[PDB]
Amino acid sequence: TVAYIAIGSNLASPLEQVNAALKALGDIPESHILTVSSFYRTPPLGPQDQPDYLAAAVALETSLAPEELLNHTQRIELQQGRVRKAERWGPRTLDLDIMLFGNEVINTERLTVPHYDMKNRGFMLWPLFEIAPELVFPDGEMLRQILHTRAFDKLNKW
Repeated sequence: TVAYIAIGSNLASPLEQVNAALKALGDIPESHILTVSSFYRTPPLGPQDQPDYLAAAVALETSLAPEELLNHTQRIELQQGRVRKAERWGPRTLDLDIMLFGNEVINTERLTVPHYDMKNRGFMLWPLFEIAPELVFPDGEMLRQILHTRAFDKLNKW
C-alpha cells in the first residue's frame, strides 16, 4: 500500500532531525520509502518571526495495517523529537502525520485518514503534489484541481 506521510519540524536547524526521521521511516518493518519531496520552507504565523517550519512529503510503500503504521510514526516522533518546555501542551519538534493510506478512508478513535485538515494546508499539498501530481483523493477530488482552484501560495524550498 502507498502511504503518504507529512514531515514537519519547527527546529531552527531541522535538516539533521528531518534526515534522521527519514532514515527511521525507511527502516519501519514491512515498509520502504518510494520517494521524498523537496524540503520546503513554511513561513510562520505571527508577526514576531518564529523559526521557519520545514515541510516535506514521503511516499512509503508498506504492508502494515494503517494502525500499525501509526504505531511506528508515533514511536519515531517520541524517539526523534520532543515537546517544548515552554508549552508542555504544545507542538512537538518533529511531526510525522499520515496524510493518506492507499485509497482508504479511516475514521477510528485513534486515526482519521485522509488527514482531516490537509486540503486546507498548502504546506501539505504542495510537497505532496511534487511527488504525486496525479493523485486523486478517496472522495474523488483531484489534488491538481484543489491546488488550481484554491490557489495556495507556493512554498519556497528550504
